[PDB]
Amino acid sequence: PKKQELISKLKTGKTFLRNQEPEKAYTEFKIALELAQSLKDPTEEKKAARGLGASLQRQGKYREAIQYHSMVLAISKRESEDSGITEAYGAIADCYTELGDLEKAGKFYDTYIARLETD
Amino acid sequence: PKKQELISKLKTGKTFLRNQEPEKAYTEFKIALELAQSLKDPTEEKKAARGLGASLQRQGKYREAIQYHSMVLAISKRESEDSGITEAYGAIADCYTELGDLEKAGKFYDTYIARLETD
Amino acid sequence: MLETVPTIKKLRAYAERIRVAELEKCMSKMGDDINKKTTRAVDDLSRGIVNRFLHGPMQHLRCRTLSETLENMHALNRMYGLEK
Amino acid sequence: MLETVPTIKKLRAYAERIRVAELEKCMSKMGDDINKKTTRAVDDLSRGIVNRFLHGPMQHLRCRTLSETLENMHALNRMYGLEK
Repeated sequence: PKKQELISKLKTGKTFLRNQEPEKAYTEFKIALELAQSLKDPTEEKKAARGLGASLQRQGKYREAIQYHSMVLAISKRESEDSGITEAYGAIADCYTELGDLEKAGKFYDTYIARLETD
Repeated sequence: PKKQELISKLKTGKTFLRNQEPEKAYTEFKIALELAQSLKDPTEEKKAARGLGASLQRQGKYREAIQYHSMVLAISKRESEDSGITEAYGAIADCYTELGDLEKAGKFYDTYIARLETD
Repeated sequence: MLETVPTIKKLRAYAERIRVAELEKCMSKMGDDINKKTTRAVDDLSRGIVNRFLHGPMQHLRCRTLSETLENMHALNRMYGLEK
Repeated sequence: MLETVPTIKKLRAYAERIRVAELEKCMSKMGDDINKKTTRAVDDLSRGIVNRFLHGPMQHLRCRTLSETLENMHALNRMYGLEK
């Protein structure tokens, strides 16, 4: 359908990220994000959001990376679906740690530790 | 063929072991050991040997358990096939630890640590 | 306390390097047997094992005398070579 | 030294409880997709992750001042609750 393109854009972005190309990957995940939103598929929207977050951290843009990892939390709350939540919490904490806000990073780590045994 | 029965005896023994029945499991793995030997299948012979070792440890018969875990090493040497080797080394060390021979257990642990990264 | 926060980050990354490396080898060895539910299952396995392993240490890196927390940090540093 | 040997045994068993528990959940979630090579692959994954995780700590539990080795042991005891 175009769901086809969504799958492709996610896989392609994941590939560019694995090959030291976060900028190219950012472009792919960005399209996938638009596709998933236009297709109203929250599950894939969270995956697209994470890809953007990862691409941005890789580039050192931690503040912008937080904005996209936070979407995973936001989408999850709007949908009552908690996949990616644990990873999102941890990634955000990683970002704040890279930003020097160890206080806020600790708070997010704490939330993430509390989920480490649940599934 | 009867290879069919070998597969069954291994699965059955693994089931009895998971359900707090090491004696019943010992019986199954023992048949599987005979089957694998009569069928000349070293790969399954190592699996059967481990099952017996595990059943014996579960019963607290650590000295006898060592005899069967050692087979995994022996079969592997005769065949130049190293599957189960790492686990066998560790299980034997676990057994010596339960027997009080911490010196010999340490030697087997050392051999097993050295393989922990290789595959 | 704040001093153990980077160790948490570093330990996460150490764990993830291993998880990804092994997950990739696993997928390669499955060929055409990879479908959605199967792929998802193996992914959940990889992070299920890692997370349950990391829980103890990382819970113990926060909030208990501060002195033991620092020693937990030091031990992790030695054991996993976190501070190259 | 001999004093850390039981900790090694206990840590192995702790690791294995997790590995088995998660491997079993994974297999249950694959249905009819389990065949020899696929089953073997996922098994290798489970122990590949566990083993690479256990290497650092367990290498550091043997053979370096004896004092740090004991602290590595103590930290593990606290973090994983090995001495109930």
